[PDB]
Amino acid sequence: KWTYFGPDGENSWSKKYPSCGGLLQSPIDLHSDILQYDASLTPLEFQGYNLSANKQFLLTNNGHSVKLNLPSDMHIQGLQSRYSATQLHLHWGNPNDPHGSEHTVSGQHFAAELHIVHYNSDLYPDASTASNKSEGLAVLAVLIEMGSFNPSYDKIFSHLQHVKYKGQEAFVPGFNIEELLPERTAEYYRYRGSLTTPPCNPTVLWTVFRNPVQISQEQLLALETALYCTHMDDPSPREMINNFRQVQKFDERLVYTSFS
Amino acid sequence: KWTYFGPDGENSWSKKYPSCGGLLQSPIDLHSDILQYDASLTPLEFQGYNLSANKQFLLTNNGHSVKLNLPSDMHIQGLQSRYSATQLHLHWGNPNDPHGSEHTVSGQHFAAELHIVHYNSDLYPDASTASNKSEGLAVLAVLIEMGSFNPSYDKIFSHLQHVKYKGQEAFVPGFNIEELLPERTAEYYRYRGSLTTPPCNPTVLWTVFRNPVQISQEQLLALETALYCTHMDDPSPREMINNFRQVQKFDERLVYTSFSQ
Ligand SMILES: NS(=O)(=O)c1c(F)c(F)c(S(=O)(=O)CCO)c(N[C@H]2CCCc3ccccc32)c1F
Ligand SMILES: NS(=O)(=O)c1c(F)c(F)c(S(=O)(=O)CCO)c(N[C@H]2CCCc3ccccc32)c1F
Ligand SMILES: [Zn+2]
Ligand SMILES: [Zn+2]
Repeated sequence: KWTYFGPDGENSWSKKYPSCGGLLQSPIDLHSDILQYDASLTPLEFQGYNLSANKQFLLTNNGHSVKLNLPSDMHIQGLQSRYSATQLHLHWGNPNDPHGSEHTVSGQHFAAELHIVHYNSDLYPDASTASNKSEGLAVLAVLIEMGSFNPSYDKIFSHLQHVKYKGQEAFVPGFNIEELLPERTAEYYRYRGSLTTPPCNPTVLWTVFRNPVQISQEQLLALETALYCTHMDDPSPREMINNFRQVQKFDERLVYTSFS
Repeated sequence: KWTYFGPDGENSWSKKYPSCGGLLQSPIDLHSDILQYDASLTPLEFQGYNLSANKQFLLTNNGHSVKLNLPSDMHIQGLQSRYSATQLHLHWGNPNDPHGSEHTVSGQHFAAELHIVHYNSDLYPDASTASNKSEGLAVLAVLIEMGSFNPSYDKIFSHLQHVKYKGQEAFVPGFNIEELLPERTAEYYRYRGSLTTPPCNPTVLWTVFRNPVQISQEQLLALETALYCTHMDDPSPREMINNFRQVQKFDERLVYTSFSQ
């Protein structure tokens, strides 16, 4: 049903998914006037991120992004509850306007953005069940800019040709997912928000790292051009591009920062 | 009953107004990747903008906005038909966040925005009719930044405290509307877009001037605290603040500029 363009684009999500028109919607612009240092924001610890290279993890194209399934022994420690990983995926723009992060910083997009989705496994049995519940989800967001080639992101990007079309899947050998995180992960923005796709439930604790990672121009172009939303046999293919939500209003609220 | 905040705010407009989820939506972020210089975009001429000071024009709060009615003898020359003025209005933020323009430039909001709405009077007998026809409307947008006191904007703002509530009306003596436009009107952005409120019709030819005008902090504060969306007797009053739509996706679309650099 829902898409990022045309008649079924983000202004019409709230028909079928009423939370998309409710409170606490993400993503948002991160800008200095709404930032406030909170010394309670200590470093997260990423446990079980070094995935067994003797295990394979499913990469899918689901017609909205590309997702990598992650094992529930992978978790974040440092939040009030343990949050266990469920999947990671990316958002991007298109080669004519290669500025497709979801969050913006001082009004500026980054080229792309990686999200590592986790759910409160102390309170809930699985990610779906947690996804509409209080304290349900925690997402780590990495902002991505063009720069150097990044061998670690290429661990995912080398498999994109096998998940070109909707419904397709590939197996990815385990690698250390912490290699996808930026420098100085102690430095981050934190706020309470929502899923950025339907059903837009306002159940996400967001952690957006302050520092971006770099990928090369070729890796960015590959991510922007490799994938389609549509099934292989669809006579009207659509490229998977511009798969980010516009920023939401965020008034009389703060975004907490772990850095001054 | 649509609003800019809460359950009836902008992500819900398309439930009742389908064009709000349609094509060609405004406003947009004006940034380099989507600009293209077009030498055919020659200067507009503003005719009959100098409204007589002995005449008076109706200022009205309709609950979603405050508009000044303008006479159909006021025209823009330069488009592919004559477009005659119908009304102007503003968009703004709030006292704790004076960043309420609709268009943004390279990701930055301006303090407020003035829209002067025109309709194709060669083709249509009124703006209402024009409003659902392709390029039936042409809106001029002036980006407003916090700066010096502006006596020309004050000719409007000094009356707003007199139209505080929905349905209220006041008369504003004529003045030269061109005093609301910025320097170097020849430099503008041009694109096909939409109304930025419901019903979000995709029928507007937008001209956004490159250069902002300034109004003062005190003018912004008065603008941001003077008006209500509700009637004088409403037991649930709602301040008219933050009355701007977020910028829209704009892909496949280009914005044409009359300036190259
Ligand atoms: N930006 S975001 O908000 O992090 C974000 C996405 F962008 C996004 F596309 C998805 S997806 O399934 O629809 C495609 C895989 O990526 C998700 N998963 C959510 C929504 C569906 C229900 C559910 C159930 C359990 C865990 C997560 C989710 C998502 F969380
Ligand atoms: N930002 S914008 O897109 O320029 C813009 C507004 F912001 C704005 F609030 C209004 S409104 O106050 O009339 C309430 C809107 O339903 C308008 N007027 C349009 C829309 C309704 C039909 C009509 C008929 C004659 C003249 C103008 C208009 C508007 F054009
Ligand atoms: Zn995401
Ligand atoms: Zn307007």
